[PDB]
Amino acid sequence: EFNILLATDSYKVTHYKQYPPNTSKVYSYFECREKYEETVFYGLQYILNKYLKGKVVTKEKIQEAKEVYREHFQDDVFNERGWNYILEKYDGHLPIEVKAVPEGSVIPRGNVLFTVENTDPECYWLTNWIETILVQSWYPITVATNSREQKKILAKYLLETSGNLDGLEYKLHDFGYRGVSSQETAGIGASAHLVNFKGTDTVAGIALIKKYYGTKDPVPGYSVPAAEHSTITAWGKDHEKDAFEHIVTQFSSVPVSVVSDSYDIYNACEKIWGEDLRHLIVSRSTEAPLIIRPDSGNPLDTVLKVLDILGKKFPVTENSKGYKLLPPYLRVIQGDGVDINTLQEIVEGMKQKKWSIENVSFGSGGALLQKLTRDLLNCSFKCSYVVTNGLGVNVFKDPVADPNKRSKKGRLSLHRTPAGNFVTLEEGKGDLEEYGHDLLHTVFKNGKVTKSYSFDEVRKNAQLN
Amino acid sequence: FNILLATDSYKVTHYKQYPPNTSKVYSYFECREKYEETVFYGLQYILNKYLKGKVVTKEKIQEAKEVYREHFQDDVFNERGWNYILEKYDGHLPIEVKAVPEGSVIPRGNVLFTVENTDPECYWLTNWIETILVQSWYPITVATNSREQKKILAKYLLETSGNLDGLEYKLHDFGYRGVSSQETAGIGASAHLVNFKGTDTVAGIALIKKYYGTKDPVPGYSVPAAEHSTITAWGKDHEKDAFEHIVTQFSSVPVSVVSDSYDIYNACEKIWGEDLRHLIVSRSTEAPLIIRPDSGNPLDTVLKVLDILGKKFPVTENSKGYKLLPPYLRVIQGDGVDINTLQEIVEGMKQKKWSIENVSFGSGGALLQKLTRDLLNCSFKCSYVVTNGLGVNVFKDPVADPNKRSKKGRLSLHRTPAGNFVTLEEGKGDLEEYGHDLLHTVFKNGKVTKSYSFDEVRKNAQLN
Ligand SMILES: NC(=O)c1ccc[n+]([C@@H]2O[C@H](COP(=O)(O)O)[C@@H](O)[C@H]2O)c1
Ligand SMILES: NC(=O)c1ccc[n+]([C@@H]2O[C@H](COP(=O)(O)O)[C@@H](O)[C@H]2O)c1
Repeated sequence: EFNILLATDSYKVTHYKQYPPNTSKVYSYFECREKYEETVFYGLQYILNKYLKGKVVTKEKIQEAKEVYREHFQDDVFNERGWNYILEKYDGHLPIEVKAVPEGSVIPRGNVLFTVENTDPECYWLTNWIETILVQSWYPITVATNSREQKKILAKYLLETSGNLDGLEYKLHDFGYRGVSSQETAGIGASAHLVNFKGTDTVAGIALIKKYYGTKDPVPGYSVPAAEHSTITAWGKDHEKDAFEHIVTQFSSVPVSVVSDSYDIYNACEKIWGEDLRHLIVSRSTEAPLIIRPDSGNPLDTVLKVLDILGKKFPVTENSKGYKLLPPYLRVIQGDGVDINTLQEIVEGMKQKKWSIENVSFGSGGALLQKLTRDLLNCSFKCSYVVTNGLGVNVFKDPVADPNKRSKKGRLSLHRTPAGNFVTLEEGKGDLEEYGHDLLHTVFKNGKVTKSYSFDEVRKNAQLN
Repeated sequence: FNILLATDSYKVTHYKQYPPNTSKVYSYFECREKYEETVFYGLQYILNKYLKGKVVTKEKIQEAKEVYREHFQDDVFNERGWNYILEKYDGHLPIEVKAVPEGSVIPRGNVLFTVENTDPECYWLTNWIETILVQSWYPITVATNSREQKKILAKYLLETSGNLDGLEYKLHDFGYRGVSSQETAGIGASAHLVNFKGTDTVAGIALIKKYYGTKDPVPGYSVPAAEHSTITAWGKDHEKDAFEHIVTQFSSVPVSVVSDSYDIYNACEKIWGEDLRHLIVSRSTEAPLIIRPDSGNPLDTVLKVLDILGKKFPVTENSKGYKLLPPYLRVIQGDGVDINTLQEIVEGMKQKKWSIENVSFGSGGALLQKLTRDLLNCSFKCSYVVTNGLGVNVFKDPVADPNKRSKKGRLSLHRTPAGNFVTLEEGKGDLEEYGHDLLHTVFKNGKVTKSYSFDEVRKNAQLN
C-alpha cells in the first residue's frame, strides 16, 4: 500500500527541527510564475482523493517510515512523535486546509492557484511536508494547458477555412500511451487532454475520470479502429494491397484509420487507395470514412503531397470559404511529428495551399503527454506566511541573481478586477474588501474533500473564448 | 489494474487485421541508431508488477467489454480471445520474452528483448502488450542518461583529484516533485540508483527492494538539508539566525543549507564566511557544511561562490595541482544541472583550477522528467510471423525515412571476435558462426523465469 509518510522529498523529514521555535502556522501557495499566458487549473482533485483524504496515517505506516528513514539517513531523524499525534488526535486524518480555484479554471500566469496551511498549531511542519505530493499537480495542469493552446490554433484555422468549428473536439488525438513514463502518468496525462478533446487511445484516462470526477456520458473519450505497422507489414511487402483491402473490408461500416507509410506513402495513396482499391473507398459512408495515416517524413511536406495526390484521384469540392475539400468518405490523420509548434506550421501551410483544415485531423503522443516539464509554466510552491510567537510574519524569497524567482508575501487571495481580469492580493490586503470575494474555495480540510467538480464542470470551465 | 485496459485503444481492433491463418507474431525492442550505448534496465519491474500470474478474470473481461463498447460505440472487443486464455491457462499469458541481462550496457541498434506468442490462437497477444512493455524506454533512458553523466563526473574527478573516491555520490536525485506522477518517481529514482547512491525520492528504494532486492545496507542515502521555506520562515533580517540554528541542530552530520534566498554571495562571504565562520571550521570531515546555491547562471555562480569561500577559508592545492576547500566545507549545485551544463560546469571549474572534489550536483526534472522515448529511439516492431505454417520475415521501410527501417526475421544477439556486439537477423543466429545468443528467456506463460538482484544490475552497468 501507499504510505504518505514515504511520499515526500527525503530532506523534508528533517525540516520540523529547522523552523523558528514556537511556530504555530506555515502557509504556502502554488502559482505558475510569470507563450502560455493562461493556465488550466486541473488535477488537484485527483491527488486530494487518491492520496490525501481519510485515514492516511496508521501505526504500521509510522513504523514502516521509522525503519526506512533510519537506514536512508543512517540515523533516527524521523519525526515519530509528530505523526503519532495526528494518529491519536485526528484518527490519522491530516489537519490541513487547502483552498483552490475551481478545477478547469483558466487563470493568467502569476496568480495564486491554491494554498495550503495547517489547522493545528502542533502540525506546523505538515504544510510543506506535502509540498512534493501537491506540486505534481503541475503535470495535469501543464498537459491540459498545452492541449488547450493547440485547440486554439486548430479552432482558429478550422473557423477560417470552413466557417465553423464542427468536430473541433476530435481534431487532436491522444497517441501518448507508450510514450509516457508510467501507467499512472498515462492516466493523469490522458485525462488532462480529455479536458479539451474527446479522442484518445490512452484508455487509462477514462477510468481516472470516472472514479475521480465523473461524467454524464458513460464515457468521456472515444476512438476508432486503426491499423499499425505490424498488421500491415505482417502480410509481406508485396501484399500491402491485400492488407489494405482486408482491413477496410473488416471495418466497412465504421471509420477506419490505416497507416499507409510502411514502404512508400505516396505509392500507397496514388496507386493502392487511388487506383487498385478506389472502388472500395468511394462506396463508403460519410459516417465511416477511410482515414489515411502517414507516419514519416517532414510533417507539412508529407501532408501537402498526400492531399495533392488524393485530390488528383478523388472528387474534390470547394467549400463556401473557398477551400478545397476531399469527399466525405475520405480523410487524413497526421500522427507523427506533431507538437504545438509544428501543428501551427501544418495548418498554416495547408491554408496557403487552400486546403480546408476539415481534411486533416491530428495525433500526438510523447510531445503531448511526456515532453513537458514543471518549468514550462514555472509551477512553484512557496511559503509566504507563518505565525511564530503568536505574530504573523510575511515571508518570501528573492534571489539576487534572479528576480523571476521572487515569491509573493503574506496571506493571499485571488480576485476579479472591474475590467474582468484577475489579481492576486498579497499581505492579506484581501481583507480590505476592495475587490469583491476571493475566488479560491476550500476544497480540503482536516482529512475531507469539502468541494469537488464533475468532469463536465471542468470542461465547461476550460472552454475557449 | 486490468491488463485488458492497458493498451493503446486501436490494438483492441488488431486481431482482425492480421493475415488469416497466422499462428505466430514475433516482435522485438531496440534503441535504434552521444548515447552510443544504453543501460537495459526496468523490464523486470514491468513483468512482475503487470504481466505475471493470473492477469485475466471473468470480471476483468466483462469490465473491458463494457468500457470498449462505449469507447468504440461498437463491440469490437475480442472477448472470445481473452476468454480462451482464461479457460486454457487460468488467466496466464501465453507469451515468451527473451532479453539481455538487466543492467547490460549495449550499443545502439541491437535487439534488447523479443516477444512471441506460445499458443497459435494468441497470435494477437504479442503486440497487445507492446504498449506496456514499450514503457521500459523510461527506466532505460533514465539509467542511460544518468550513466553518461557519471562518465563526465568520473573523467574530471580523476583528472583533478587523481582518484574516483565518492563518485557514486556526486549526482543527487532531486526529481520527486518534478516528475509527472508517484509511480514515475519510483521508477525513475530506481533507474538513477543503478549508477549513484544519493536520492531524495524514497519511493525508488521500495521499488528496488521489492522488484530486484539488494544485499545492501544502504541502497540509497540522503542527508539533512534546508529548503527556502525553512530559511525564509525566520524573516529576511534573520537569515543568519536560521543558518546558525540549522547547523547546530545538525552539528554532527553532513548538512546542506540553501543559501540563495536573498543574496547567495552575501551569505557565503559575510554570514558563512564571517559571522558564523566559527561554527563551520569546527565541524568534522564526516559532518561538513554543504553550501547550496540555487539560482543564477550555474557555472558563473559556482565559480564566484568558490572564489568567495577560497578567500574566507584555508585552501589547499592537491597533488594534481587543483585547489581544495577544507574538509568541513563543500558545495552542491542543485539548479540548472543537466547532461550539457554539467559538462560546462566541471570544465569551467577545471580551467579555474578547482578540484571537482569541491562540488557535487543535484538534478531534478532534467534527470527524471525532461526525457523522451526518441532520445534513444526506443522502438517495438514485428519482425517475423508464421502464416499458413510458413515463416515470413517482416519489417517496415518508409520511403521518407531510412532511419525508421526495422530488422527482419528472427533475431539473436552475439559478441563479436573483437569483443563487440552484433544482432543477427533472419534466423542466421542458427548458423552458429558466433557464440551463444546473449538474450535469455525471462518470461514464459505467466511465469518470470529469470531474475536479477539490484546488485547484479549495478555490476552489469558499471563504468569503463
Ligand atoms: N490509433 C493510432 O493510430 C495510434 C495510437 C497510438 C500510437 N500511434 C503511433 O505511435 C507513435 C508514437 O510516437 P510519438 O510518441 O512520437 O507520437 C506515432 O507514430 C503514432 O502515430 C498510433
Ligand atoms: N535536498 C535538497 O536540497 C533538495 C531535494 C529535492 C528538491 N530540491 C530542489 O527542488 C528543485 C527541483 O527543481 P528542478 O526539477 O528544476 O530540478 C531544485 O531547486 C532543487 O535544488 C532540493
